[PDB]
Parts: sequence; structure tokens; C-alpha cells
Amino acid sequence: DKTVLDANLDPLKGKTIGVIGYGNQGRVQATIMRENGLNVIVGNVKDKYYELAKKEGFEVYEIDEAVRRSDVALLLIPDEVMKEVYEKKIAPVLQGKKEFVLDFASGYNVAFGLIRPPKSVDTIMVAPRMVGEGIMDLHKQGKGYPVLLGVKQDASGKAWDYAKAIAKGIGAIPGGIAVISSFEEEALLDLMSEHTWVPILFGAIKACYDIAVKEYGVSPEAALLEFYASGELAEIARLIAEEGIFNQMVHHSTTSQYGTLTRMFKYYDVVRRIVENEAKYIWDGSFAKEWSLEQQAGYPVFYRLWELATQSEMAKAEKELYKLLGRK
Amino acid sequence: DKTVLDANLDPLKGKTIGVIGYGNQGRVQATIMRENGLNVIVGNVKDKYYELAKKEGFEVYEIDEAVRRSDVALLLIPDEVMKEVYEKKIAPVLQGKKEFVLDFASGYNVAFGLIRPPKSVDTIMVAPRMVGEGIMDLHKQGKGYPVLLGVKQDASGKAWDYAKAIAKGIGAIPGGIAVISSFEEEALLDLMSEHTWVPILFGAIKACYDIAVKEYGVSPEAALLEFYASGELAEIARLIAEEGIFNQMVHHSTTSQYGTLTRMFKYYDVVRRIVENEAKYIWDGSFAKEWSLEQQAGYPVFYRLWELATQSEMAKAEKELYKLLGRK
Amino acid sequence: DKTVLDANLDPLKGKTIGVIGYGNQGRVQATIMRENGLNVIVGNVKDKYYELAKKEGFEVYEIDEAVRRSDVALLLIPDEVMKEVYEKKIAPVLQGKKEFVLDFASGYNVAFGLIRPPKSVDTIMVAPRMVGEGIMDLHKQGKGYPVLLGVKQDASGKAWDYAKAIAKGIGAIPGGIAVISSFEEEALLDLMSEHTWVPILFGAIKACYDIAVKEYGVSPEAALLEFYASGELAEIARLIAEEGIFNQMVHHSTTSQYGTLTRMFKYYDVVRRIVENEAKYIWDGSFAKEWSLEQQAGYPVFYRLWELATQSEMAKAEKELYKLLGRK
Amino acid sequence: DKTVLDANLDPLKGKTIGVIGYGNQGRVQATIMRENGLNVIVGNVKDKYYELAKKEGFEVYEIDEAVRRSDVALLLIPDEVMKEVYEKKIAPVLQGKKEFVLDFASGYNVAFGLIRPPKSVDTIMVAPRMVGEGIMDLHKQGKGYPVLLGVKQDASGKAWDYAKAIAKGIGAIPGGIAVISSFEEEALLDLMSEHTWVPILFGAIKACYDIAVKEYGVSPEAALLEFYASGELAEIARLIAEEGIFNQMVHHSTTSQYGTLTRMFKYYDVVRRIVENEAKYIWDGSFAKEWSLEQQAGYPVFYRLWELATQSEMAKAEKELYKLLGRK
Ligand SMILES: [Mg+2]
Ligand SMILES: [Mg+2]
Ligand SMILES: [Mg+2]
Ligand SMILES: [Mg+2]
Repeated sequence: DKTVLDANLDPLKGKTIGVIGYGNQGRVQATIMRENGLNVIVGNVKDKYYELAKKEGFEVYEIDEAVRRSDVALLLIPDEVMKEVYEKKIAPVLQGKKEFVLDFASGYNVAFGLIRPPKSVDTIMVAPRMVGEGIMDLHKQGKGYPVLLGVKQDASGKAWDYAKAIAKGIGAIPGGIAVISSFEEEALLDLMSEHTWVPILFGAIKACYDIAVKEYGVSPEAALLEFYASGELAEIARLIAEEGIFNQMVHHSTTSQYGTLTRMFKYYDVVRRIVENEAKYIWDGSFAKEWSLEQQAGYPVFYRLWELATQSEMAKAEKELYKLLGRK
Repeated sequence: DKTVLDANLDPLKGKTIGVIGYGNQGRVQATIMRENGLNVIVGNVKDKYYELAKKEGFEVYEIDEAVRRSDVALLLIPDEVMKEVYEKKIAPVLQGKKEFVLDFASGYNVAFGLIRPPKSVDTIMVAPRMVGEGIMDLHKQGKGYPVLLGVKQDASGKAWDYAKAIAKGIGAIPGGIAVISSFEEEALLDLMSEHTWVPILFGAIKACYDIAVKEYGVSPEAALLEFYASGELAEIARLIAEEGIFNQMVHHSTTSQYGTLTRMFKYYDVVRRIVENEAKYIWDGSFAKEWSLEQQAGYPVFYRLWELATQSEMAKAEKELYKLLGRK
Repeated sequence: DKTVLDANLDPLKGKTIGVIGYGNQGRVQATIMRENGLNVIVGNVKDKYYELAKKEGFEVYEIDEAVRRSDVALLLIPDEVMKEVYEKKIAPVLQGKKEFVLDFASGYNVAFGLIRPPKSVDTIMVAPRMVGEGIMDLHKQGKGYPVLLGVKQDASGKAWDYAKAIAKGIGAIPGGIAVISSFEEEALLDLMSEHTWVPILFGAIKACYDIAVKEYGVSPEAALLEFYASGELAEIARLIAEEGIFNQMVHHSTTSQYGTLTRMFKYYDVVRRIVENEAKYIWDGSFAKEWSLEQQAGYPVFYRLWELATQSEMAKAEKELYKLLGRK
Repeated sequence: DKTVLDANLDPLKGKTIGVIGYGNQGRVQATIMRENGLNVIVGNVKDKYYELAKKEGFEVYEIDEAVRRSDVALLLIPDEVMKEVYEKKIAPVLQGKKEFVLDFASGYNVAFGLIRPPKSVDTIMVAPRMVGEGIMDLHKQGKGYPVLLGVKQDASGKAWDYAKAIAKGIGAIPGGIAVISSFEEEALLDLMSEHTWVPILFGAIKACYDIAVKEYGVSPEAALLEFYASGELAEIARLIAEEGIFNQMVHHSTTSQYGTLTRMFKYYDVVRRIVENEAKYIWDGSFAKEWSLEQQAGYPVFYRLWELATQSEMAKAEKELYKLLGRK
């Protein structure tokens, strides 16, 4: 199969590396690769993070100074401000380079054309699939972890080797794995999840609550206990990842199995058409445009929805309960 | 009827003219009217074009400078950057004028309100209907060529006279003609063509290819030969422009005539509905809004579509083929 | 893999050939193989053409006489009269043959069963993709040109060799190419083009005109200048055939590209449905029946439509105009 | 204006006329114009009509012979056999003529392209609006009567004069009138009547009968008395033709007027849609195709319908009844 389990690490010995940002991700990658025998420098503005990184032993600079010194760079910062930074400070120095390597953690700002670097550069991609904290909690066992690879522009044929060397330098492999894919094939995923089943689930829960209350005379303090106020859900999401998704149900009763399976094979089509519509809306690039426009307006909708959701009925009752049970 | 065939040229003798931009159009217009007995000056930024115009015997200044010296101006540049230019350099120098004449080549940035000059100015329109190159290939025979005229604001009653004088000064008349119309009546046209039959044609071709392949087991190397890989279309367009649209078919076989006529009179309503929808969407001004917003966003959709189209199935086969026939 | 570029030519040395018809095709196809070192004889009715072919150095006989002498034949005449000819003069003289070869230029009269020759005959197909005139303009460069091959009935296992030898004998190869296919896979093509995008295009243009006029108060003398009275379509088709279909647009503006691409990916479904319907209506053979019937009636619909189309407002306006521009 | 009431008659004095057919129409026009000072000859096959026509004082020849002698001709025969006749006997004798005039009584076989004479000929139309018998019953009062005129092909600028002279030579004017129109504007009419209200009326009557019987227990021997077995209808049509269509109702009772007017303004749209569909089906020429094909088959549908209609229930009841009232 395409999968990869280990590779070399030499192309990054003899060069310097410039890490951008020192948030959750930037901190981890940086340290782990300082351990693997690499020269590392950071680029960031003088703020809280700035003091935190040097303090761990690093020689911290500002951003564009960390690039003139480097032949490689890691742009580990959010996808909402990464654009502006690339045009003001980076773009000129980048133009004034000969052979560079530029890395990302997400393909949003690239796959959709919001960033179009030159052809004198080797562009790559490296995307983990961990929340960011447990990654360290696992590396201390020598464990690896999974990632996604990809490339958009190679001018030396060495892009894949560079990417594998990177994935190795961060403890992801050996021990874990790394897949080959494109940028689109990662943004598509990181969005669909945030668009199809999370909101569907939330709305289904809210609807169960509303119906149980306003049509069957049920107490608000009860529904919550069953639906999500109890950690039964976590128990499900756990056995899912460990024992499997379907084999998980073997631990529950037969009635639950029957109802679940029937109603699952019964509603599979609606969710399918929904997912189709959303994925199509994304593939073309409308959602990026929508989000950028909303940014250009002042996040009005965001405000009103963040209001409505909290000022709903379920949220209030949840408040009294969580208080009554000590839950903060 | 409305049509005009020739008029005077005296109102432009005794004045100066400022031609903005020395691209395809501006170059031609200036080169021509330098011959009809007129003094001409250019305004443009110092780049490739700047060296070319002066090289041809012109005196080249900066844009704002070329206006202080002029009582007339030709704003021959794309409709995508004209706004900022007009707002920064022109607007003040124009406020500091007494009686001016401003000319365009399209009505997009005006008809839709993206430009609202003062009332101390005569605003006009002159729109050819040629690709830009053949205009020279024809003037060398002394021929004329067709144009569209219009006016948005006149404060001296001489606007139409100025417009006719201009159309004469560029060799369009006599020999060709000139029509009277508005700005809307030109943008509407220059858009509808780009919105109704070009894309319908392209999609129909693509669909014929896809169907022929994926449902009848046909070779990709064949369909192209019939549909567009052969220059049969060029002959059709030529006979259209020269002999007539319908009379053209007299040269083809009876079977083709029958099929074409029937299937045309059969599928006329659908395209009519489509065209109605699009023209209505334009008349109000939504398309301009959409385009300006996409500009403000970063042309994501443009990028993704330019990607999909090329990464299609037909394009790859056409690429394999063009290489095979020797076609570059 | 599939395509062919050159082959042998020996099977046609030691044999005679009988060319039927001396119209456009028969004229070119004959001279070239006469040059390539082949004995050639023509069969045609004694009329204008009859004098032309012999005048060029040929020995002209009558059709039935040209077959008794030949072991091979080329039936290069329209698909509307071929049936009677084959049924009256050819079939009788053909029963008393032993090893014959029969060639065509189209598969209409065969693929649809309107002709069912015997089994002692080798039936083949050769279909160029050129207007018929430029083919000779190109052969003088030693060039080749495209063709489609196919077979319906082989009683000697040598049919493909004969077809390749033929294609080589008319200058199409080497220099050009030749594809292997069936009769259907050519009739389907030569029809769909005449059924799907040509009439859709014509109707869309007509509708654009009608709408622009009768709902926005536009002048008839103007719309034409934009839509087709200018040869912009010719430039589009030329760039299509030469550089590519989509890459063609790079020479246009950005607004045009955006509108075109959007409206193309927006309507792809409707035309797909249309094309499906038409291709299905053909595959089964209904259109052939329709056309064979209309002939038995007197071409009434043909007449009425040829009338309506010409007596439309657009045609009258184009007539008033083409006069005004000197166009005959 | 737009109408004619009288005109000259000299262009037809000094010439001969060939009247084809001696049926109801031809007999009348011939007998008449033999009185207005014209030399007349007939062409027809030797049968009853031939003997009758030569008995009435004419000199009779054979059709083809009657044309060599004439410079004008009247083709007064049905529209179902005219084609073969024109193609066999007339066309050959007509190619060798110099300046001819050809007249019709209906535009069916022409307007639809089933006949396409040469260009050295003057083609015209003259269509009365009478059953054929009463025309003589009226002429003997010196009256005129209505006609329709038209032209398809004039090569001498004299057709209209010829047409008026003809309309005069038959006593239709003065006393009557003559209208200007085309061939289409005559066949369209002569068909619509036979397609829209005649069959609608018949079906409505049949339906009233069926409903009255099979849902309200009525006697078959009664309904007929009311619906059409009584001549009440004839009076309505007579008053229509004489006093007017709506003023007619003044003689009936109020209740009738109210119901009629209401249900008339209530059902106007449906019949309008029907008529639109039918007129459109005609204008293009599909009905002619249909009829010619049915002719080419054996008139099966005609037979089956002539059977069904007569073998209905209403017909059997009317047969039992008419016998009971002495009606043959
Ligand atoms: Mg995310
Ligand atoms: Mg344009
Ligand atoms: Mg063809
Ligand atoms: Mg009739």
C-alpha cells in the first residue's frame, strides 16, 4: 500500500530550520525535533509565547529574521491570520531566495488559492491527526502517531524525501505511519467533519429534548441525564476507537442493537444527500469565500448565533443542573 | 435610421488629447489618430509599454500629468483596475478643471455606478466590435469598422458631436458605421455573450464527449476528431459572418439541415428561459456585486474551477492528442 | 496500443480499383492514389462530372461496367441516393463475384440495415474528418490527416490490411493517423454534432437577440454586431483547434473567464439530459426511419422550416445589414 | 382600404383558358365565364364528366393537349390526386412554355411544398367560400360572392391584375368582394374549421347523450329530439349568418342567454389552448405528413373509425328513430 512506516533523516542534517509560532503545535514539533539532533530557531512576536520558548533553551527571534537564516520553514499558526503575515514579511524575503522549502499543517489557505507562492520553492504539507496534547503524552513512550503528507509544487524532486524526513524528525514515525495525499484531500476532511455529523448530532439532541418536553410533559431535569448529562457517550466513543465501531455494540443489549441497526439502515439516504450537497459546496470553494466575506463584515451572524444557542431553553436548564452537581 | 456613416472632425482640432494606457487598444487608437491630423500625448506607468509608445514617436508622461495638459482624455485600460486609478490620481485633477470630456471603451464601471464623476464634465462612450488586432489589418486597406456610441452626462450639448468626431478620428468612419445607444445597452451585450451561448456550447460539447465514452464504449481519440479537434467549426463561423447564418447550411447535406432545424425549433424555449434569467440577473446589477466580492476575497472559486476544468477527463486526452498530431 | 500510423500497401498492387462518383471526395481520393502508383477507373453517369474526371486523364465508364472490371470499389456518393443505385445496378453484377471488397465513407446506410450485402464480400469503412477541400491543400505538403476505420463483414481475414492499405494510398498516412472503430461509432458521431450543440447554439443566439430587442428596447443594428456579425467566433474556434479549448480563454479577460466557467458548470446537467435523449433516440434507429419517411412525403416540414427561419426578424435585419457593409 | 370590389377584364381577352376537371367547381366557373366573353377549353379524362362537359357545348380535349393550346390554366380538382397528375402530364408539357399562368382553388398542395413549379410561371390563388351548388343559385340574381386571393411566384408583375380579372370573369365581382392573403392563410383556415369546433361539437353532443342515458335513466328516443334530431340548430346558424352571432340570442329566452354567456366566458381558455396546439401543429406542416403517410398505408385508421362511429349506440338509436319518422 501507499503507507509509509519509516524513512531517512539525513537531508535535514547540515541545514537550519525556522519554526513559526510557538502555540500548541509549534511548541511540540520544535522540542521533539530539537531532541532528534537538529538546529532550530523560532520566529514570533514579542509576547507571552516569546518568553516561553527561549526559556526552554531556544534562540528566539522575530519572524522575517528567522527566514534569512533558514533554508526551511514551518508555518504553524492559525489559518485566519496566516495570509496577511505571508504577504507583508515573508513574500519579499522569499522572493530574495534561491532554493527554499515551505511547510504547512493545513491546506485551507493554499488549496483554495489564497496563497500562490513562486515556482522557485518546494511546497509541502504535513498534517497530524491528534488534538495536540496527547502527542507529547505518547512520544515519551517512543510511540509514533499518524500524519498526512502532500505536495503542491516541487522544483528539485526531493519534496517527498524532505516530507518523510520531517515526519521522522517529529517522532510521528517510526512507530506511527504517514499517508500520501493532496492538500484538498485534507481540507475536505477537516471541514466535512465540522459540517455533517457534529451539527447533525447536536441538532438531533436538541430536538429530542424539545420534543420530550413540549409534547409529553417531561421534566427538564431528567432528559439531560439520559441524553448527554451522563458520560455514557464517552464510553461509546472510547470502545469505538479501541474495539471497533460495530463490534462495540456487542456489549449493549439486544434491543438497543436492533433499534440502532434498523433506524440506521433506514435513514442512510437523507444523510447521504446532505453530505453530497455539503462536499460539493466545498470542492468548488464557496465556503472559503463565505467565511472570508463574513470576516470582512464583522462576524455579525457568528454573534447572533452564539447568542441564540446560549439563550436557548436547554442551555439554561443545563446551567442549573451543572451547578447542582458541582460541575463548573 | 439611427445609423451614422460620416461626420465632422473640427471640434478636436485646436485641442489636445490624453490617451491613457498603451495596450492593444490605446496603441492602435493613438497610432491612427496621430495620422488624421491631431496632437496626441500618452499617460502610463514606466514599464514595458512605456518604452514602446515613446519609441513610436510619442511624448510619454505620467497619468495625472497627461491630464493637466489635456481638455480631453481616453481611458483605455481594463475594467478591473480603472476604479482605483480614477479615484486616486484623476478625481482631484478633474475637480480642478473647468470643462472636460471623458471617454471610455466600456460601460461596466459606469453603468453600474462604480464611477460617478462630477457634473462639470461631458461623459461619452465609444465601443468597437473588433478583437483589436484585425482593426489594423483592416485600416491598412482604408476600411472603416463598426462602433457603438452613447452618453451619460452632457453639460454643453456638444457631446454627440465630440463622439462622432472621435469615431472619425480613429478610422472607424467613413467606411464603417456607428450606432447610438446607452452604456447599459453595451455592457448587457458584452456580458450576455459571455454568459449564455459560450458556456452552453462548451458544456454541450463536454457532455457529448462524456456520454459517447461512458455509455457506448467509444475511443477518446475519436470523439475529439469529430467534435472540435477538427477545424470544421471555423468554416461554419466564417460562412456565418460572410454569407449568413442560415444560408450557410445550404452547403451542407439535407440530413444535417433537417436535424438541425428540427432540434433547434424544438429546444428554443429552454434557452430562452435561461437567457431571460441571466439578463434579468444582470440588468439589476447583481453580477457586478458578485464579481467585486470575489475580487475582495482572493479569487478562490476562479482557482478551483480553473483546476477542475484542466484536470477533467477530456483535457488529458486532448493533451495526449495535440502532442501526437504535432500541434503545439 | 490502439492507434495506427502506417502499414503496408502491397495488397493493392496487381488489382484494379473502381471509384464511384467524381464529386468533392471522389475527385481528391482518386488523384492521390493515382499518384501513389495505382490503376484507377471511374464509374459515374454521363454529365458534367463525367467530362471532368476523364479530362484529368482518367478512363471513365458507366457504373455497372466499372465493377465487372474491378475487384475493389469505393462508393463515394451521398447517403440519400446510394440505396437505389446499390439495389438496381450493383447488386445484380455483384452476385456473380467471388472475392470482392466494398468501401464506404459513412455508415448510415449500413449500420441501420438499409443495405445488407452478401457474405462472399469483404465490407469495410474509411471516414475522413475534413471538409474535403483542405485535404488536397495539405497533401501537397506530404501531410497526412485523420480517418476512422471499421469493418462489418470479413470473409478473408484480410479486411483490416485492405483498409490500412487504402488509408495509406490516399495520403492520410503516414503523417496522419487512423483509428479503429465500427460503423455505429461514426454515424452516431456525425449525427450528434448535427443534433445537440449546433442547434442549441443557433437557438441561444436567436433567443439572445429576441430578448435584447423586445424587453430592453435595443436596436436591431447593434445586437448583431456583438453576437455573430463579428468574426470573434472564428477566432475562438481557431484558438480552440490550435492551442486548446480551455487554455484558449487565457487570452481573454478575467471577468469573461469567471462568468463562462460559472455558467458552464451551472448548466452542464440540462444539456447532458438533452444529449442522452438524442443519442438514445439514435442508437435504436428511430431517426433513420423518420428521415426515410419524410422523403416519401415530399419534404413538407423541411419546406415550412426553411421558410420560417428566413422570414424571422433576425434574418431580415441581417439582410438589411450585410448589404450595408458590402457583404454579399 | 385593403379590399377590392371590381377591376378590369381585358388581360384575359386575346388569350385562351384551359379548365381542368368538370366537377362541381370547374363546371360552374366554366359555364359562367363562357358568358362573360371568353373562349374556354376543357381538359379531363373520357368519362361521365367528359360527356357532360362536351354536351353542354364545350370542346373537350385530353389534359396534356389542353395545355399546349393554352396560356392559362385552372387546376380545379381534389387535393388528393393533383400531385401525380401535375408530375406526369403537366410538368413535361410545361417546361417548354415561355410565359404561363397557373391557378388553384386551394393552397394545400403548394403551401406545404408538395408542388414546386418553375420560375418562368405565374402562380396565383383564387378560393371561393361557397358549397359550389348555391353559387349558381346566386349568380342568376346577378349577385357576386366572396373569394380569397394570393400569389406565390410572379415573373411579370401582372399576377394581381390576372387574379382580379379571373375573379371578375366568374361573376364573383362586382356584387361580391375579394380579399388579399397568401396560400398559407387559406389552408390554415380551411383546416382549422375541420379540426377545432366541428369535432368538439360532435363530441360534446355524443357526451351529453351518453351521460343523460347512463347516469340519469333517460330514454334514448328522447335525448335525440332535444339535441339534434330537431332542426332547432339550423335556425341558430341561419340567424347567425343573417342577423349576427350574438344579436341572434335576443330571440331566445333570458335563462338561455344567461347560461350560455356564463358558460361561454367560463370555458374560453381550454378551447383557446386546444386551438393553439392544433394551429401550431399545422403551421409547421406535420398534418400534411401524417395524411400523406396514412395514404401510403391503406387508410386503416380511417376505416376503423368509420366503423366505431357508426357502430356506436347513438347511431343505432338514431337509425331506429329516423325510420320511425319516415326520414330516409
Ligand atoms: Mg480544524
Ligand atoms: Mg469583454
Ligand atoms: Mg455529415
Ligand atoms: Mg375543404
